[PDB]
Amino acid sequence: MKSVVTTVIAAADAAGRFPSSSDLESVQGSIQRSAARLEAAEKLAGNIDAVAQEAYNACIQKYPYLNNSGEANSTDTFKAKCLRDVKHYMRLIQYSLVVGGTGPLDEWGIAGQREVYRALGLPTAPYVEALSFARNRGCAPRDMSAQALTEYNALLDYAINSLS
Amino acid sequence: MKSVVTTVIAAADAAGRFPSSSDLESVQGSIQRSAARLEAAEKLAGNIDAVAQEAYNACIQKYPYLNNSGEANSTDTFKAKCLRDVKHYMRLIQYSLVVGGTGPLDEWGIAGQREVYRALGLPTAPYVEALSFARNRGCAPRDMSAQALTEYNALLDYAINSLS
Amino acid sequence: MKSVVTTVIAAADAAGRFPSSSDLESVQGSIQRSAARLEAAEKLAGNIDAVAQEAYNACIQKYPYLNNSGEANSTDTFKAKCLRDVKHYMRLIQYSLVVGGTGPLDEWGIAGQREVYRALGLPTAPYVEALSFARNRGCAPRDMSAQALTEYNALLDYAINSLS
Amino acid sequence: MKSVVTTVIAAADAAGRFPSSSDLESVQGSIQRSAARLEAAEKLAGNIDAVAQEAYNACIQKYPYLNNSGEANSTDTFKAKCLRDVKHYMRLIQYSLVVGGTGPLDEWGIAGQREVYRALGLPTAPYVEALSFARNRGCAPRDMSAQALTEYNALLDYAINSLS
Amino acid sequence: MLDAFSRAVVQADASTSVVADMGALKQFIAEGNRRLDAVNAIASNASCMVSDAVAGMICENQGLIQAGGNCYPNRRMAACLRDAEIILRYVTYALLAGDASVLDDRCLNGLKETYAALGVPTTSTVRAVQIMKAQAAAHIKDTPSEARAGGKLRKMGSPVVEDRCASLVAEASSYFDRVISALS
Amino acid sequence: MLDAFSRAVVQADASTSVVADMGALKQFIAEGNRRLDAVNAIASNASCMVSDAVAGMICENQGLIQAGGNCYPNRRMAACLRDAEIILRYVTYALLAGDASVLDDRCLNGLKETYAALGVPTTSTVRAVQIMKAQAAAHIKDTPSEARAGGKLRKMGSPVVEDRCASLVAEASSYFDRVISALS
Amino acid sequence: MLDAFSRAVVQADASTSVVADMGALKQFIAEGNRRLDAVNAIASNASCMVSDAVAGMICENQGLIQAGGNCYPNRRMAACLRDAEIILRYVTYALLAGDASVLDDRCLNGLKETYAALGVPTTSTVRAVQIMKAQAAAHIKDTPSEARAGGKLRKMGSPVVEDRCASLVAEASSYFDRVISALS
Amino acid sequence: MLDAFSRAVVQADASTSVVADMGALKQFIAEGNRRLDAVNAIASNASCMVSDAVAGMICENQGLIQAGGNCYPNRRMAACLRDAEIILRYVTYALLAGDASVLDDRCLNGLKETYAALGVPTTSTVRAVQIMKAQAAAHIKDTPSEARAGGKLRKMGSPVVEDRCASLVAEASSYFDRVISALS
Ligand SMILES: *C(=C)C1=C(C)[C@@H](Cc2[nH]c(/C=C3N=C(/C=C4\NC(=O)[C@H](C)[C@H]4[C@@H](*)C)C(C)=C\3CCC(=O)O)c(CCC(=O)O)c2C)NC1=O
Ligand SMILES: *C(=C)C1=C(C)[C@@H](Cc2[nH]c(/C=C3N=C(/C=C4\NC(=O)[C@H](C)[C@H]4[C@@H](*)C)C(C)=C\3CCC(=O)O)c(CCC(=O)O)c2C)NC1=O
Ligand SMILES: *C(=C)C1=C(C)[C@@H](Cc2[nH]c(/C=C3N=C(/C=C4\NC(=O)[C@H](C)[C@H]4[C@@H](*)C)C(C)=C\3CCC(=O)O)c(CCC(=O)O)c2C)NC1=O
Ligand SMILES: *C(=C)C1=C(C)[C@@H](Cc2[nH]c(/C=C3N=C(/C=C4\NC(=O)[C@H](C)[C@H]4[C@@H](*)C)C(C)=C\3CCC(=O)O)c(CCC(=O)O)c2C)NC1=O
Ligand SMILES: *[C@@H](C)[C@H]1/C(=C/C2=NC(=C\c3[nH]c(C[C@H]4NC(=O)C(C=C)=C4C)c(C)c3CCC(=O)O)/C(CCC(=O)O)=C2C)NC(=O)[C@@H]1C
Ligand SMILES: *[C@@H](C)[C@H]1/C(=C/C2=NC(=C\c3[nH]c(C[C@H]4NC(=O)C(C=C)=C4C)c(C)c3CCC(=O)O)/C(CCC(=O)O)=C2C)NC(=O)[C@@H]1C
Ligand SMILES: *[C@@H](C)[C@H]1/C(=C/C2=NC(=C\c3[nH]c(C[C@H]4NC(=O)C(C=C)=C4C)c(C)c3CCC(=O)O)/C(CCC(=O)O)=C2C)NC(=O)[C@@H]1C
Ligand SMILES: *[C@H](C)[C@H]1/C(=C/C2=NC(=C\c3[nH]c(C[C@H]4NC(=O)C(C=C)=C4C)c(C)c3CCC(=O)O)/C(CCC(=O)O)=C2C)NC(=O)[C@@H]1C
Ligand SMILES: *[C@H](C)[C@H]1/C(=C/C2=NC(=C\c3[nH]c(C[C@H]4NC(=O)C(C=C)=C4C)c(C)c3CCC(=O)O)/C(CCC(=O)O)=C2C)NC(=O)[C@@H]1C
Ligand SMILES: *[C@H](C)[C@H]1/C(=C/C2=NC(=C\c3[nH]c(C[C@H]4NC(=O)C(C=C)=C4C)c(C)c3CCC(=O)O)/C(CCC(=O)O)=C2C)NC(=O)[C@@H]1C
Ligand SMILES: *[C@H](C)[C@H]1/C(=C/C2=NC(=C\c3[nH]c(C[C@H]4NC(=O)C(C=C)=C4C)c(C)c3CCC(=O)O)/C(CCC(=O)O)=C2C)NC(=O)[C@@H]1C
Ligand SMILES: *[C@H](C)[C@H]1/C(=C/C2=NC(=C\c3[nH]c(C[C@H]4NC(=O)C(C=C)=C4C)c(C)c3CCC(=O)O)/C(CCC(=O)O)=C2C)NC(=O)[C@@H]1C
Ligand SMILES: *[C@H](C)[C@H]1/C(=C/C2=NC(=C\c3[nH]c(C[C@H]4NC(=O)C(C=C)=C4C)c(C)c3CCC(=O)O)/C(CCC(=O)O)=C2C)NC(=O)[C@@H]1C
Ligand SMILES: *[C@H](C)[C@H]1/C(=C/C2=NC(=C\c3[nH]c(C[C@H]4NC(=O)C(C=C)=C4C)c(C)c3CCC(=O)O)/C(CCC(=O)O)=C2C)NC(=O)[C@@H]1C
Repeated sequence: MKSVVTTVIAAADAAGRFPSSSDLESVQGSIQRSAARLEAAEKLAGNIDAVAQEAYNACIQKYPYLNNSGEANSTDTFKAKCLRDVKHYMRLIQYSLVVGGTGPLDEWGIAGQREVYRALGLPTAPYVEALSFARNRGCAPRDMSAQALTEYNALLDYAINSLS
Repeated sequence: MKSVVTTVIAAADAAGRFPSSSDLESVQGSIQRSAARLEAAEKLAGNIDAVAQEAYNACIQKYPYLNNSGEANSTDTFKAKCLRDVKHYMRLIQYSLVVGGTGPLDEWGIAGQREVYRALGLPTAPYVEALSFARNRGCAPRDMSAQALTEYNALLDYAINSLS
Repeated sequence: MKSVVTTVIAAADAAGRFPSSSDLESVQGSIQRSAARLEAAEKLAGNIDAVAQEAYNACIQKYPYLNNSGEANSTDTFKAKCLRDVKHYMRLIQYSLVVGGTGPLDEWGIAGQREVYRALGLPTAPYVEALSFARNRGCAPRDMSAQALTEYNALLDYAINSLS
Repeated sequence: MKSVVTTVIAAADAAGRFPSSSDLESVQGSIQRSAARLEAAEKLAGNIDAVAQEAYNACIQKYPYLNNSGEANSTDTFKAKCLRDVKHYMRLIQYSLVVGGTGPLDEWGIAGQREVYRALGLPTAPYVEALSFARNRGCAPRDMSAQALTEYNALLDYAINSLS
Repeated sequence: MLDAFSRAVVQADASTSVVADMGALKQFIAEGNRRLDAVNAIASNASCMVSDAVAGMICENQGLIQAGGNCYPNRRMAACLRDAEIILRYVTYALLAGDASVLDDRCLNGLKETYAALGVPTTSTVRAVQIMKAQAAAHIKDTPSEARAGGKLRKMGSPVVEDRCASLVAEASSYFDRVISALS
Repeated sequence: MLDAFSRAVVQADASTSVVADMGALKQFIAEGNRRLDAVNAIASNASCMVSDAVAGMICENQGLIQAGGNCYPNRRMAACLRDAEIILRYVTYALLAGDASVLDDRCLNGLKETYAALGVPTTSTVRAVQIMKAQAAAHIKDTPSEARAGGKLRKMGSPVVEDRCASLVAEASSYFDRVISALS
Repeated sequence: MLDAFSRAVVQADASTSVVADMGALKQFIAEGNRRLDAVNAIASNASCMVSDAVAGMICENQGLIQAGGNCYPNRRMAACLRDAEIILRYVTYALLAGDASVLDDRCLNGLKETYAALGVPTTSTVRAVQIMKAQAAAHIKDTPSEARAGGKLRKMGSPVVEDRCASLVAEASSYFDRVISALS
Repeated sequence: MLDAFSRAVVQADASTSVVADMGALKQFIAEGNRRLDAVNAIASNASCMVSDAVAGMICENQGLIQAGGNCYPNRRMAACLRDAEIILRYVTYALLAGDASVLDDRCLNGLKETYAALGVPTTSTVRAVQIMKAQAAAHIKDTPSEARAGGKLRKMGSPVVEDRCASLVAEASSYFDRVISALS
């Protein structure tokens, strides 16, 4: 699972090296940056249902056709699963903020996603709109410090780009 | 050449990835740590001849037999070259402090060194001794800050270990 | 283990061949040359202690600094192990004389040797000097025939070269 | 071209080795054995037409059907090339005696022979019969020394085996 | 590959000298956080940039999507989008390292040859790259126009300074220019 | 592999929950500099450690260097010195990550079985590991003795606290113990 | 692989002793020319041996060449022929070396398991090796019968002695026995 | 590769005729023991020859160990020592074989263009080879000076004749000259 430290460790192992100067430096960056992304991680943990709800709302508002007969938001099951999905991505982003690398989102969110949505005729635009709404939504210092919002937003764009 | 940023870029490229979270964080480490190693690097640059002179002096003192006829410190040419060699290592170390990775020392100092000394019958222990003297020599705050000294000593230990 | 016959069998096997003309011929060479190397082998077998003792003696006389505190010939244990080591090389030469190939020397002496001496901080010059002494010591017909001595010397140079 | 010396050289080169004890011993094998095989090569050089002629004769007298219309010895051109073929093998055998390895016969005679003879519908039994006659024909010391004849026979049997 | 600092060391090694002037390097450190925002701004909007740039290349030259055009059929179009993203990705490596060597060595080397062999048109590629050049500047300065972005407009929200990281803009643009140069 | 953080992430995902216990992690952070020192302390002394330990293993059991001994002849001695270094290397990886997975996965998995096939003595390997465990503890606490080191003594010069990083020493030791538990 | 001499060396090294008794070694040398003749005798008639031995295995067991038999159809017959030759080849290597290790390490190691997975009948394999063993012995003594050979009879013309290389016949036979032994 | 004998065979096969002249091959055999001494003389002193030749190449051209020099830094010095040894090794192969083809095919072919692509200096390469040519001649004649060897002097102890193997010395030199011709 990719983080600052697993990345320098994997590269060191590939060359049969002990951790050296640049490996310790790298991890000090993870030390430096942890406050910002853990603040984001804690804020997101405390408020994930609300954040996910309003992103979900926004994507259905953008695309009301999803509510039409036989479309992907048309039943109670489907509505519940769509919100769950939005939540999944946000929880995986909470994980990535904790880890300090895209690892959790890479492995449990992005990998396989396009296959899954293809197989089930799930349009990807509503996913992108849910995440884009959440990306444009936060502001500092109301929601979190500016550097914490930077981390939050960076992982949202990373998720967005993975679908784009 | 191995540095913080070249290591994460190479890992990124290998997986076809844009720079992401953990990559930027790593470089923030390089940012936080530069003052230390650049302080050491600056001090080393200004005093490299005196620093290498006394390391060289210390290794010859450990092994006076080097002075006997036909030994590796026995002539004016050999003497000048032995001092030069110590200074080469110290300069590669200054380079490696500037870079914040062992790159310059790996590629321009360590790579091939054992072949060369073996082929010319140059005993390795005087090299290790010069560097060990240098490693034990510094004290903070007298010589530089405690973190600068830490950076300085790690590169010396790194080079020592390459001959050990 | 490299000898005349295992070399040609390995070559034949790699090309899926029965032994042929050039293989029998090679082995005829082993037969012809055996008298000389077996002569040296027997001479060495009967007198290896004395042969190794004086070679060992010559390397310490060459490098008395080895007797200094902390150095590789400084204690009784260290001293026994260095003489032992000189006898190891000579016994592997004895083996190589019997086999008619550098096999025994290669696998049980040279392989890994530089790594061991580097890790233990054992200087290689004294090994080279004991073997060079041995190499320069013999003369024919006094110690054995000229052809026996040529075999004996060639394997000493082989061991010396492996350390240079 | 496979001989005693190229075989040991190729093995040394694959291991990045200077010539060593077993390589020189091998070439001594060539020195020792060359008298016998050069004696055979010289006898063959001087008498190859007569030796080929009778081997050729014997295979046709063994298989008269080859003289039938459409068959491989039925025309003057066919007759001339069949004799020529037998002389080819004998010449390559003469080359292999000189070289002291099967090289010449391997590369210039055996490689591809089955594909050729298959393509042109040439039966291999008459080839084998000509060579078998030649192999049973010699006797020592009438034709050459016993060891010269051993060398001669070994290459004939080598050819025979390659067609069997 | 090299970065900003090991590039300085390579220059010092040419005369076997120690690195004495760290002024340019201290500065690189001083603008460290800017560099990261600049990289973040490009990587975060990479997908929008690539599709917008390739689409722009095509809307200005319809021949690319007509019979015998190099963005016809679907797999040529896909290949092109891929190449535009590859190019941007290596530019982002160079901006992250402060040095063009990763770009020169792993991307541009033999690129002109490859394109020549495949009949990929130099002129159209250059224009795609030119658009990406324009985009990255705006994103580095954090002044993208709603006119070009519509609903896809992104603001990065970095601390604003008067020149809006002009020297980083120039450097990023020099990397794009290298690309174009390798094709010319 | 996992690190201390992705480990907590994995444990949370097992109930598809967000990570809420952010105390141990905050703690991990607050001692981040000590961890780096701890790693630096081992790596910088790795060669002295490895050779001292294997030599220590031998001086306690001369069987290893006699006829039929598993450190005889040279190439076996070299092989053992090599292995010692490998294990120390992975342990230091585990310490830097603050998680044992890299060690379990890339080093220990199938190690006992390998040694069984080769006839590499379990007792002796474990001893060498025990000696390095004691070495690592001393260097992390920055209290190595001149008695064990001689002229090769090294002082790290880290900011001293009273418990001399007792927690990290425990962690480091728990990784060497995973080695020992694996080999026996 | 080992040969007769390095086998002795391996045995001396087990007690880190010089090789003192060169009696068997001196005898090996004295019978060196014999050994070369015995290897020449087998290599020179290998094809006739292989074919006669496989055909004799078959004529004594017609089941091998009926439906369900392991020498049916053509490609199985070919594969068997090849195995007989491969076996004979490794036996000649051993005989030339004066040691079975090359035979052991490169041919017999895992042969049993390989045959068991493919369903190669051990009983029949054994018969083919037996015939080669009898053939080899007769060719080493240079006493093949016209009865078993017909128009394909060969004489080596080596210098005859009383026992007709009895010791080398027993050695050669012991390599064939090892083949058969490796099968269980 | 070819040897002195297969060289004759190739020449003969170019007119599909038997090798008829053997007297010259007989003379090769006659000096066979000599040739083995000549080879032993170079091989046994190879390390001393390479280090001494590369050192002399350097002491005559200091540019090589100064900034920008092709024996600077360490890895370049190590490469050069490696190349001198590789060249010496193929030269001894050629002398063992009595034919240049192994030197031509495996070492010299493509080498000039390899060095031009690296900027390995011709003048210094030639000089290194020149010194090894002078060394080789003296060791084959078994007359090396104390002046050039100091305490490293080695004497071979081979049976002395008046001309001290003049044709082998000439032949050895011709192979070194082949190297010099190839590279300049
Ligand atoms: C075809 C009819 C056609 C186009 C498609 C379009 C192509 C084009 N785009 C630009 C300039 C920019 N595009 C930008 C892209 C984005 N901005 C965002 O906020 C999102 C993340 C992203 C995707 C929409 C940006 C930032 C720019 C910079 C200019 C600006 O911000 O206004 C150009 C101009 C290129 C140049 O300046 O040379 C072109 C041609 N235009 C078309 O005609
Ligand atoms: C055989 C005669 C024999 C040994 C060899 C030796 C092995 C040994 N070593 C230790 C303990 C340590 N070794 C250390 C190593 C070093 N210290 C340094 O400063 C340098 C960098 C490095 C190389 C010499 C260290 C730090 C220790 C910790 C203890 C201390 O510092 O005093 C032990 C003890 C292991 C244990 O606890 O069981 C042994 C056995 N001893 C021999 O008898
Ligand atoms: C099936 C009908 C059937 C057979 C086929 C045949 C198989 C067989 N062969 C032998 C013994 C030998 N075969 C030899 C082979 C050769 N001798 C030669 O001169 C040429 C070069 C070569 C090929 C023909 C040799 C040398 C022997 C040894 C005996 C001898 O020489 O007289 C056996 C006997 C094996 C044994 O004793 O166990 C068998 C079964 N026999 C068949 O029944
Ligand atoms: C730099 C100051 C410098 C040198 C280094 C040195 C290089 C050099 N060496 C020779 C000649 C020989 N060197 C030989 C080597 C050896 N002799 C031995 O006994 C041992 C085994 C081995 C290593 C020391 C030999 C045999 C010779 C031949 C001459 C001789 O008298 O023995 C030369 C001369 C080469 C030539 O003629 O072109 C040089 C330049 N000389 C330096 O100036
Ligand atoms: C040009 C690129 C921009 C711009 C950039 C500035 N950023 C400044 C400060 C700053 N940026 C960050 C985020 C960055 N640092 C990191 O460690 C990581 C990821 C791990 C990122 C993305 C930080 C932490 C800081 C420092 C704190 C702060 O200043 O708030 C900055 C001010 C410093 C300077 O002048 O160099 C600038 C100018 N600003 C612009 O005007 C354009 C749009
Ligand atoms: C059992 C194998 C045989 C047998 C063998 C004998 N061979 C004897 C001598 C001999 N053989 C060769 C040929 C061999 N040496 C080689 O170098 C090569 C190829 C490179 C081969 C094939 C030679 C050269 C010699 C020596 C001839 C000479 O005297 O110059 C031999 C007599 C010596 C002894 O008693 O050992 C024997 C007995 N003889 C047999 O009875 C069976 C059939
Ligand atoms: C020029 C190279 C030398 C020189 C050489 C001579 N060597 C002569 C004889 C000789 N050398 C060997 C050893 C050689 N044969 C082997 O089988 C092996 C290794 C397996 C080696 C190294 C032997 C066995 C012999 C023959 C016995 C003897 O002569 O003592 C020799 C005399 C024969 C001849 O004239 O060709 C010469 C001249 N002599 C010189 O003057 C320079 C220094
Ligand atoms: C800055 C002044 C912005 C702006 C911000 C507003 N946000 C408002 C409500 C709101 N925002 C969020 C998302 C936020 N909560 C989180 O936990 C996280 C990340 C973990 C984020 C980004 C939520 C869930 C809510 C509803 C509950 C709440 O009031 O916080 C808000 C109130 C009015 C509204 O709902 O829109 C404001 C003003 N608005 C602006 O105009 C600038 C651009
Ligand atoms: C701390 C109180 C130590 C201690 C320190 C002393 N160092 C002395 C002289 C000295 N040290 C160095 C190395 C230093 N200069 C550099 O440029 C760098 C790295 C770039 C380092 C580590 C040098 C070159 C010199 C001589 C010139 C000078 O004094 O500045 C020193 C003076 C007495 C002496 O030379 O030994 C002291 C006391 N000494 C201690 O006992 C504690 C452990
Ligand atoms: C030739 C005349 C030389 C020369 C030879 C001397 N050697 C002397 C003693 C000596 N040499 C050895 C090594 C030798 N013995 C072996 O068993 C083997 C190899 C298996 C070798 C090479 C030993 C062990 C000894 C001491 C016991 C002994 O005397 O045999 C010697 C006596 C004086 C001395 O010890 O130096 C001589 C004269 N000396 C020369 O000046 C020419 C060049
Ligand atoms: C030994 C007494 C044999 C035997 C031999 C006979 N060979 C006869 C003629 C003959 N043989 C050859 C082949 C021979 N010449 C060569 O140049 C070479 C190799 C280079 C070999 C093997 C030829 C070409 C000829 C015809 C010319 C000639 O006479 O030399 C021969 C004369 C009668 C006959 O031709 O059959 C004899 C007696 N015959 C035997 O019965 C024993 C076993
Ligand atoms: C040293 C304290 C031991 C000892 C060790 C030996 N190990 C030998 C071979 C060997 N070791 C390993 C494990 C190593 N390789 C890895 O890749 C990793 C982790 C990623 C580890 C720990 C392997 C796979 C092998 C076999 C291949 C090889 O040779 O490297 C060895 C040689 C055994 C032999 O061939 O005889 C030794 C001597 N031996 C000791 O006596 C102490 C207790
Ligand atoms: C003939 C006397 C047997 C017999 C033999 C068959 N063997 C078949 C396959 C086979 N055999 C081997 C072992 C062989 N390959 C080697 O590399 C070596 C030693 C280096 C040896 C001894 C292998 C590996 C294989 C499988 C690959 C292959 O097909 O060649 C075989 C074919 C079985 C099948 O595919 O059905 C046969 C028939 N069969 C007999 O009936 C007699 C007893
Ligand atoms: C020493 C006398 C020279 C010198 C030599 C250097 N050679 C360098 C690299 C190099 N050399 C070769 C040829 C070598 N490899 C082979 O396989 C064979 C024959 C089989 C030979 C002769 C190659 C292919 C290469 C490049 C690849 C590699 O390094 O393996 C070299 C390093 C060049 C660089 O990286 O800049 C040096 C310094 N240099 C000198 O100054 C003297 C004249």
